[PDB]
Amino acid sequence: MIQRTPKIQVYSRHPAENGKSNFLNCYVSGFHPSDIEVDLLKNGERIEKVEHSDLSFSKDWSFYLLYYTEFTPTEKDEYACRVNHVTLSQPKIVKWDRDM
Amino acid sequence: KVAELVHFL
Amino acid sequence: GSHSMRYFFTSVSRPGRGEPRFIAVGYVDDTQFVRFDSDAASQRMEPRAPWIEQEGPEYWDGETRKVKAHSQTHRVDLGTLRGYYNQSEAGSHTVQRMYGCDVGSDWRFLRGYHQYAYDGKDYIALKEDLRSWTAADMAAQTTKHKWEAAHVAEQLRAYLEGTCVEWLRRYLENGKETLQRTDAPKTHMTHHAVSDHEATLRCWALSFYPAEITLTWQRDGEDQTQDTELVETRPAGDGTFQKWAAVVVPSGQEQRYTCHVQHEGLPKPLTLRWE
Repeated sequence: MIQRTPKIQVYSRHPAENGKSNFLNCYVSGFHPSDIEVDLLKNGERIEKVEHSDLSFSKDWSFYLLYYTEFTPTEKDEYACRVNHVTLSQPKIVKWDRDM
Repeated sequence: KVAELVHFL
Repeated sequence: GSHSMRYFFTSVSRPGRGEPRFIAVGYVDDTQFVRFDSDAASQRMEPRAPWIEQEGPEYWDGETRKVKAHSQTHRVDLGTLRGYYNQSEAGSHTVQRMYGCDVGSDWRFLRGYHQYAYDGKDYIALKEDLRSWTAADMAAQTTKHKWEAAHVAEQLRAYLEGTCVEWLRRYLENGKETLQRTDAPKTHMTHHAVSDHEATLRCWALSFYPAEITLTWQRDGEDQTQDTELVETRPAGDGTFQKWAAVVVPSGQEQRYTCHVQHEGLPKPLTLRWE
């Protein structure tokens, strides 16, 4: 049966400015089947208040989801996205970088 | 608006 | 320019743990406007755009009743397909359906769609003529013959040309402020040293609508496709989109490189350079 690895993008809604409110996003795309685990991390710890978009898909039938949370970026604080899927042997950790 | 129709595979 | 309405349905079987999961989402171009989730408490089609919120109870009850009928057809469909492919009852399977219509700049019918997938592979699809079917496999032949004999495609052509176009036009009219807008990209460049003799030049396009965009890099006007790292256009979460394109530049050659931005919101395409 068809199994497609999710592409992962960790980014903020607005360009990152320290002490100013924002949104931390994790865009998961190109995956199949639809069961996927997506966590947003703050200094390696899971963020509890995390919302996600309604499950949808592209022309090629592969799924996509946007996971998001309100955040105020700082110089010190580390953010990341931890993803689990059937295609992944181990959970994939993607670090947030202001310029990606 | 969604369709009314209703057909089975 | 051209516009489109699309409905996406996902059904996932759950062996040993209740009824299958069913999600319906409706879009007008790149903006989602409706949702239905079989696991949510409401059991109704819900607004996901501000311009459809005030449609009224007649709209809302009707969309709920129709989307509920879609859930039941797919619930049965999962049983039918498992049979067609001689599969076990303990395995989780996926049925996907997409349908809609494309209109031109003149707002009239241009293209129609109605297609199915089973476990991520094409199952059956209505052809461009809206009269014939494309059955991707041996198992799909039963469905193809069942629908050809019942003249299903005639009823599908009627929805895609009439109701789909009519309602796409009505949503375009009602959501004029957001759907008919063109947010041109806000652009910037970043420079970071890879080594002592190299640097990455990243070209950004932000807060733009619609999603369609072209970001390219040129060295002396000559194509650099093979050397540009390009990310998939991503949603900002506020209804706008983002994209970046980056090239590894030999230090002291920054002036040879130009970033080109093509978008509907720009009357003239932008040419950007690090200087």
